[PDB]
Amino acid sequence: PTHLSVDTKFKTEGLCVDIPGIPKDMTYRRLISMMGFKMNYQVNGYPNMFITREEAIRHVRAWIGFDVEGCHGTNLPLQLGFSTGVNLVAVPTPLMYKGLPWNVVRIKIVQMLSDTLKNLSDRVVFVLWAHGFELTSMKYFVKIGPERTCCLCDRRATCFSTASDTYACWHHSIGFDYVYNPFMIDVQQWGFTGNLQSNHDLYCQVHGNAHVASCDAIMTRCLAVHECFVKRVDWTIEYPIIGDELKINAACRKVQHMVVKAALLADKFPVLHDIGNPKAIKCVPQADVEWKFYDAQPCSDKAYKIEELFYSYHSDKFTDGVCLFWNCNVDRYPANSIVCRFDTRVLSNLNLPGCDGGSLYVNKHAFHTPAFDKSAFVNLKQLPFFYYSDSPCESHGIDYVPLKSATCITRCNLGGAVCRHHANEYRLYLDAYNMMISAGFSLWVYKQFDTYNLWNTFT
Ligand SMILES: CS(=O)(=O)N1CCC(O)CC1
Ligand SMILES: [Zn+2]
Ligand SMILES: [Zn+2]
Ligand SMILES: [Zn+2]
Repeated sequence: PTHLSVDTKFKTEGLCVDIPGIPKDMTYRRLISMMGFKMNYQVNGYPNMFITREEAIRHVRAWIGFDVEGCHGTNLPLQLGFSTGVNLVAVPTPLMYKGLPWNVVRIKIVQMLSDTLKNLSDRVVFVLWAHGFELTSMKYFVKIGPERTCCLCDRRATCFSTASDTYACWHHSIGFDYVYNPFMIDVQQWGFTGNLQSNHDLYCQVHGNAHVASCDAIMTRCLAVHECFVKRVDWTIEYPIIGDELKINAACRKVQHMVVKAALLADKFPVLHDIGNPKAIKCVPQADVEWKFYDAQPCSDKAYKIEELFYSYHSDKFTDGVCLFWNCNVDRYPANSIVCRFDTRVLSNLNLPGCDGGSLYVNKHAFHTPAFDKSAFVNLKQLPFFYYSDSPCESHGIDYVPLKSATCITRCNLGGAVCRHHANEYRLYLDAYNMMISAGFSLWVYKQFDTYNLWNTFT
């Protein structure tokens, strides 16, 4: 049990308006054959064009919503819509392009998929709400065969060129005309009542319906993300390293220890309420403070209501000391808080578009995150950058230009001149901090927080 058997039954009711007379009894084997593809009894890594829900979840970075609408089918032009917002018109002779033959349309499809996916995944998974025309249009831009490698590198082949008779990955496919060995999943097979729009709109008010193929492609991928990452959550699935994952996670741990340690020194809170990950560890283990933990898993649907986290009867007095919400998404933070909140609007290879304004954050694990909302932070202010250190001024063991900065809160800077060690540590921390902010994380703190209160910790 690893791939989707070609002998699995495929429900054809969704296909019968575009394909009247379609047999009710149908397998993936017969559907693939009907789509114009011959699998030739091949044992070469590509057993089925269609994949399971579990395989699709493991390859969520490859998801591209795909829909085809009849503009007027060998006689009529087709509108091809992709969840990237692209609409192409193919003639058989929200970016909307005018009607062109398939030989040029297929060049555009390969360029669009390669640019969207080269930094995300080794493949493409066409996410469908299958009605017929999308499946029958695939022979015009898709080639299949044994699993292959790129002509210029070791990555698996995702494109084919008829001009050169060669294969390429998404990074080396310039000028390629066919999508090679794509994968696909029909959401309609999962068991839904009603059309695409009525199922999508139950969970999402951000994607409308301009009545074009890309709107359906977007709604389709959105509904699939809702089903696989919002109402169903699997934090055990591991995802490959495709970017700055390790550095971002290391920066997050450095910034957390820095900010919390300084808040405790500047305001001397007697108690800290750590609300979030049930597996959390004390980020400042040497601090004097009474550390109390409260379990809350990452919310994937809507942000937690502060009334449910704190009320309904713990120190009980969350108003005492300070509250630490490190990636714990709540509707409205209390005034006495230290907050790290992921901004879902951020553009990155780790952050994929999500459901209802939310985003799918994929860094080792997949975490659907509720929409970033500026009103959650009305009792707080933006945490300003600062570096604090009470370690001894000692080099030990990288060329130098003397550091001058009002935000290097150290004994050496208090005494007029930043030592080499604290300058090296300051620039390293500034790099980690910038990495974290640029990755989408935003930092917020109680209004009375003032770094001027840190200088008297040097007496
Ligand atoms: C995606 S998020 O909300 O920023 N968050 C951080 C990573 C994980 O440990 C919990 C969820
Ligand atoms: Zn390559
Ligand atoms: Zn949506
Ligand atoms: Zn120093």
